[PDB]
Amino acid sequence: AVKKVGKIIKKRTKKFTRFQSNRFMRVKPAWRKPRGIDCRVRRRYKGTNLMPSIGYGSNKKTKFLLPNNKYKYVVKNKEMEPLIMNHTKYCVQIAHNVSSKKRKQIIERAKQMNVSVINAKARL
Amino acid sequence: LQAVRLYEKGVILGYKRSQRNQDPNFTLISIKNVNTKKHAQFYVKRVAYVYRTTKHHDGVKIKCIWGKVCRTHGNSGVIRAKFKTHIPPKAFGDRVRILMYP
Amino acid sequence: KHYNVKGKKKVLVPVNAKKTINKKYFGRKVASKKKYVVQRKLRKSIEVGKVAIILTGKHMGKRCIITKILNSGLLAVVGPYEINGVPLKRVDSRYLVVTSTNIFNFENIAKLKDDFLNYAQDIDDDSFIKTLEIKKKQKKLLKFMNNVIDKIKEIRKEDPKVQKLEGIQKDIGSLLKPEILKNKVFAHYLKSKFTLRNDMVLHKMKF
Amino acid sequence: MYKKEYVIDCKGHLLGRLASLIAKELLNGQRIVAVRCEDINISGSLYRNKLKYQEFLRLRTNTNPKKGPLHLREPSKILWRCVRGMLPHKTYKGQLALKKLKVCVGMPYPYDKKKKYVLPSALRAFRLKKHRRYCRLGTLSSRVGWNYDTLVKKNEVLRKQVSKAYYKKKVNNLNEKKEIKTEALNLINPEQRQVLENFGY
Amino acid sequence: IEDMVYQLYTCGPVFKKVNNFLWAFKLKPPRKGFKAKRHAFNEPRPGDWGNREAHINELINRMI
Amino acid sequence: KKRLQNKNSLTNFAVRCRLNPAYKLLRSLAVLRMRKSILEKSKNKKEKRVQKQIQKKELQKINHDYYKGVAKAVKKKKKREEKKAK
RNA sequence: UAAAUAGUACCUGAAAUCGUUAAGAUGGAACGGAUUAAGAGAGAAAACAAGUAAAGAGGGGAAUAUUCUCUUCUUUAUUAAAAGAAACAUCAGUGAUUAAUUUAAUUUCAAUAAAGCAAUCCCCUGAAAUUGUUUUCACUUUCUCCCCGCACUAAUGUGGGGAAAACUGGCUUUAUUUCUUCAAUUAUUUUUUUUGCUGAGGAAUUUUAAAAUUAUUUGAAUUUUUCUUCUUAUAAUUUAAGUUGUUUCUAUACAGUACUUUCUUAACCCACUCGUCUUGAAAC
RNA sequence: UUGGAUAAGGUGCCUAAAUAUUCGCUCAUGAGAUCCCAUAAAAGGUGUUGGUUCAUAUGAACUAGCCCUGAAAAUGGAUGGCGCUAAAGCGGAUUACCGAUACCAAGCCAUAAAAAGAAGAAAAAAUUUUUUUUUAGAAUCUUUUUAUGAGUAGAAAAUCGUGGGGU
RNA sequence: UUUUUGUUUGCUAAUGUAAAAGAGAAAUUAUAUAUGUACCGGUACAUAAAUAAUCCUAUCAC
Repeated sequence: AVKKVGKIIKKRTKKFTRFQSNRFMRVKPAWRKPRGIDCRVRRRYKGTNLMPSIGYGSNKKTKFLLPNNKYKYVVKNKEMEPLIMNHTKYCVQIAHNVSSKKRKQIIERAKQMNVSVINAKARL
Repeated sequence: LQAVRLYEKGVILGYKRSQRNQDPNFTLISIKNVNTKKHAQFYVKRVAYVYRTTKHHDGVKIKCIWGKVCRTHGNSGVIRAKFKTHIPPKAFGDRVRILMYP
Repeated sequence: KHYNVKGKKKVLVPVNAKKTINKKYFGRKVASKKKYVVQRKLRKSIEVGKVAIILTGKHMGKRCIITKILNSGLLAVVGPYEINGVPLKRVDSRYLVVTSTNIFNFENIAKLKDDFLNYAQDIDDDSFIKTLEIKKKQKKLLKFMNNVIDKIKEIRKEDPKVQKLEGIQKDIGSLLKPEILKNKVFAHYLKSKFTLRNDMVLHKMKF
Repeated sequence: MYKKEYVIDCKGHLLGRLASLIAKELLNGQRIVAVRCEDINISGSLYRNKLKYQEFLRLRTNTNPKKGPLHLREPSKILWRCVRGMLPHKTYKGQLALKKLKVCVGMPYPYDKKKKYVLPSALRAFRLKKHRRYCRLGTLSSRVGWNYDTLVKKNEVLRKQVSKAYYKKKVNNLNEKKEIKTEALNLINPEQRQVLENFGY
Repeated sequence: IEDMVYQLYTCGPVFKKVNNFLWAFKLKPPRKGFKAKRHAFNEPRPGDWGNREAHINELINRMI
Repeated sequence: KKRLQNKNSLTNFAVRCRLNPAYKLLRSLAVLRMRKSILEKSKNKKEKRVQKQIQKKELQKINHDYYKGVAKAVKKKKKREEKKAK
């Protein structure tokens, strides 16, 4: 069912799973388009692992923005200069390969910059 | 005695059905004494579903689902009801309230 | 103030505007492009002298008497506090089912229609509204149960706006006591609550 | 439909239509009980019904009769199996619908003191032309091997005696209460007496 | 617009312009339904396809 | 230009008056027509039907002639059948 | 020894598989698709609180090692506003409805209360003397009466044979239609009663013009006037120019039973092992 | 995706919807119940319904609807089952209904086409002054409009990752 | 068996509804007719013929 929250209108959840990935371990949950001949999914039988298509794509007016109504952006060491102007539009996430000292300085600068952080409590 | 009701009882049936073709969008509701469509149209009002739970949910043991009766269905006084959420099919046969207000 | 499209004569009412949205290119504009909206109007059979049934409030099923329109569509009612023991309740038409009995059809009730009408215009929606600082004081004590439920009651009693309406209801009840009380059947009609009996049928019964 | 249970007397009813109404009631979560199944009627000739049940008896799975389709002979279970076949019994909801139904041949005890209901969509006089052959299902059961009919009839007459006694006693009581009400009508005020007399209460 | 109304209801000078200008009407299914898509209208059996002359207005009033 | 809510050109009075410049004139004439008394028709109901007596006589005559022709056809067919009998 | 969960199969140690503990389910397949509901986990970046005064810890830079600034967190009281949802109302689109409606057309009639006509006759109809024209008899009501059966009936009456006028019925006159109908259908218009769903977008040189409404004024008009119309000039309203407002709740809290989400269970409906060559694959 | 209204087809239950109306026929001791579609004939019937032709309310001769015989195969068996006779059968007439990823209205995506483009202050909250959000100009782009949206073999575009290498 | 407080090491208090909101209603029986009353299947008289389209039963405190 479509989920409606504020202004972001999402049309689908339950990230799609590969056909037959239930009773076959070697088939991983990552989706693929089965080619086959009589492969059911291609025929689109009534109610059996319906496949992704273009129609499920959300609205580009709101597409990439996160429930924070704010696009996310990665940071590594000190790259906060391009964030000063658009503090109402871009949230910042620390890269997972950042040590505690650098992450501490980044969180210090960001908090006074007044920009939200996603993984604030990382490795501490 | 006490505990006035001022509502009518109704029974939940299957969803807006068709043989080997489901459509879990609406709900079918039958009422106490109505029998014709001409008298079924008399109801366009709010509906409250009440059910119990094994453990407390928000400080009480009871939570409810609202909805509105949209339009009569068929000729024998059965109505279609649209709720904020789909009724789980565990509910078939239980009693539901159609409230005089509105 | 009205507009007579197709002879409807709908009447207009001043309207405020508070919704704020960031506009397309640069700034933020007030959403409500309009300033006036047609009033609510009511069902054909709602008048001051009528008797009705409240349907949802915690006074469920009690019978009451219409009082006066409050310029907001929401109408004030009095189930006299010394007869039915019900306070003022600014409630809505579609929450308040009205019967077909008008209280002023009674010969000895028609005499106090003038006083009932003259006692109504004083009440208003800003009187019925709740005060912000009083709400704050009420919420302060949430952060023994008998103590808190007595605190809430006495705070609402000391509420400065309350006393006006309390006196108004006392006056209404004192005026309406004897003539209503002398009719035993009417008094019990106003005192008894309304249930639904399985023998009757809602759709086939006209209000 | 809206009571804790119904009890249905089966005097002069047709099996198919009765089963239809019963099953439709059952599928909406309502408990139904049927009594005096020995008086179920079937449209057709006695020998035609006998022939059809003879063919039913002829039918049996060859591999192992233990797994065979249970033929049954009791009229109550005949009606029960008809309703089961007519109701979607293979699902969980259908299983609940099937097992919400109870039936007992003849009268039992805990059901003779509750009001019986008759379904006007299955009465033989209404739904059959008087000149066409019909049947009594108890005789069919006896033919196909019930051997418990005369006992039910004797129990029926034994219950009938007590029923007549109770009915006469309650008729006496009701006729006394009516006199009490009519005599006490005039002790009330004129306004209340007119209120009663206007609507006949 | 009333010029179009007249130019249509009366067979006048201008059709190859107006009809080419006016997109094909998209019609809603009937309020009650057809009689039989599979049988002619003039057949004694109920049916719909064929020549309806003056009757088409009734079915248009539910087509709308 | 941006597409807006396409106003119903059949009931929305403002947009309908924009489309057809004379609609308010036509509706005012309709209101004036409908706002007449009932005594006029109450006393002209006969006056508008008694002057239909000549047409009623004509209709009686024409349908009478139709049925007369049909009856003559019936009688001629019956006579031909009697002749062909022997 | 930093680590022995690095202990000689010794860097990391997934999967098939197996073990333990916990939770759940278990009526001849299991697993699943779509919709939920209950449970069990987690979760603050929108899921309420900017600033304002005080004090604890820090910090910085400008001013010429002391002034000022900006301040970031813990506490205290000090107050916001806003966001979502629910309810109501309004509007627009979009339907479903429940009562209608002017004026015409189509052999409609039906009554009212005062006359007359006609007796197997009348408005109808039926059968007989290059088409139309004319003629004869034969047609109904009865609680009317006679003769035969005289009680024979389905019958509180009756079969058959005969008499009767004429309330019944039909026709031609006058005045009315509300005592009573003005039917049914089509053309041309008009409203109405109860309510479901949706609310896109956000207009710095077309969200303006006019379009309508009100209240003035202008001349005129005609269907002949309180929704009568056409503008001269004025100021706003919106039915114009895609849903706005009001009251609550979330909620006066920093993680919870609420709220969002993952997972497991169930529930109504559906679903035949894939890949393959093949006209034809789930295939015995 | 959200509502409305339908097609074929159904309205006893399974199975969402009419034991709906109304007009006739049918007793089957192997009734009958949709084209493809899952068999039935020659001949008959003093069963019953309606007709036509003749003879003096009767005799005969025909005529067509339903029904009966003809009518027999092997695991136990199928109008799909149950069952169905004032039908839930047959053949109509009538309305009301339920019924789609079809149709209509609205929203969103993508493709194609289309119209057009290489520089300025708005609002809110406190109290005139501060704070609060923006103040946009990227051509394989930005704004807007309309239409359409199925696919094996097959082709093309935008894409997402992997071992490396300059930058 | 009666009353109150509760069920908010693998454990050692502890909870679940296929259906409360007046979940009210006991004659049997035949359909081209029945049931009761007094007599000996019959005699005579009432009752019944839209039957639940009914009746009973709830608010008046303290």
